[PDB]
Amino acid sequence: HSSPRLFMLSSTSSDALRQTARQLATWVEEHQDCVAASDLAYTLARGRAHRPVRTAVVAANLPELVEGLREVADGDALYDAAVGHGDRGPVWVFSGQGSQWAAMGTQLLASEPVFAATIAKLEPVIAAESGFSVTEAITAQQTVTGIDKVQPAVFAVQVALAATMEQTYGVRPGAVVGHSMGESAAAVVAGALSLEDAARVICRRSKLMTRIAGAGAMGSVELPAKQVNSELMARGIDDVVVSVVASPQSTVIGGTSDTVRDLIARWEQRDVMAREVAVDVAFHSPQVDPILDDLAAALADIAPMTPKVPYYSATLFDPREQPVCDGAYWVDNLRNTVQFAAAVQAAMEDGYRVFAELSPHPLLTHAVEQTGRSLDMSVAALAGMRREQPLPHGLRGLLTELHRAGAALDYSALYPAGRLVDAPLPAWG
Repeated sequence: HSSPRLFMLSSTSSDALRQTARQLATWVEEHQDCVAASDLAYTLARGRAHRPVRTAVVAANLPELVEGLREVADGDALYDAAVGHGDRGPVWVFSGQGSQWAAMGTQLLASEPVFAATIAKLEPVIAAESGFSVTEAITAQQTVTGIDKVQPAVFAVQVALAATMEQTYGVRPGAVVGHSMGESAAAVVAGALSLEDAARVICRRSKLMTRIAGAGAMGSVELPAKQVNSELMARGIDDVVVSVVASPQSTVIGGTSDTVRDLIARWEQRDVMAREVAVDVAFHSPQVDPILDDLAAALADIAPMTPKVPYYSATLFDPREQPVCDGAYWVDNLRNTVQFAAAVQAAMEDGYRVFAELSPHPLLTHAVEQTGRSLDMSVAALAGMRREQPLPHGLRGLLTELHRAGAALDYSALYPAGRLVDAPLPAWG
């Protein structure tokens, strides 16, 4: 009962939120000997209709909360308004490779039991399929390397993050969007594949890709894909193609190593933001053609299911179409262009405004923001975790940011029981 709690506080403006903080601090200070911290936290979260401008104060005791509330009330912070209306859940974004960092899973294995349980389920599957310990990989002092180790390790973090958010924090996703290998975690979370079949997909596909390691390169350019394709055709280039369409202004090309690096050098000379992407294989190009028949054969036993959650496909030519996640889908997922911008745009057109990337480090937050900006919409693109970020209280911070942003969530998961206290009710203004 003397453990730190999250006290939610909301209003219609930053000034009104400070007035509510001051009014609450005066009340808590006067009634601290009568009110239990658990009851007041329960009342603020489940007994109040959350207003547009939100915040939360963390405190282990009522005098600590009066300090935090008075700190808010005295300050001059600008509290951003929620972009969601609490009607739709968050859209989980599952990015590709490149998010991995050394001992990325250590703090979450200790602080989040559902993260540890999910990693325990995957441990024997990844061991049987890829021949390594995923727990050793995500807790080692050196970052996981080798496509056959990276993909199962990043997928394992992605799925353990989503299970923790739903099981511990009562956050059911409104929709899922995957990018490249991110689609295996998107399929588990959407109910299209079982945890095990999705692990099999990511294990098998990464083992086959080791055969073509070193063949080709990739590059990111801040130009729309129609423009990039026009330039490739104009220059007579057939060895480099558009591999990813990330945003209405961003494109990833892939193909032979020299031509990709030549194009990046040329774009930078025209003051166009261009960067080589660190890759062993040039995916979503003809470089992956040799291993596609073997992949189809490896995934012939994978059992797809009808998605239970809206699944915005970056593989299909219509993201609103619901995937049949069979072996053919995973072959197309590796070979076809990642139509990530089209998938994000479809979700935004359908009303989703809160996006959270469940990955070891954010790779597609800027892409999501760029699509929102193009549609003239106010969206939130959150990061589930960041490289070397302390997580002493697990994912409680991400829950707070989802709440502040206006994502629909089950408040009875974080505040399961308590008493409605006669705490002040600020006027409607």
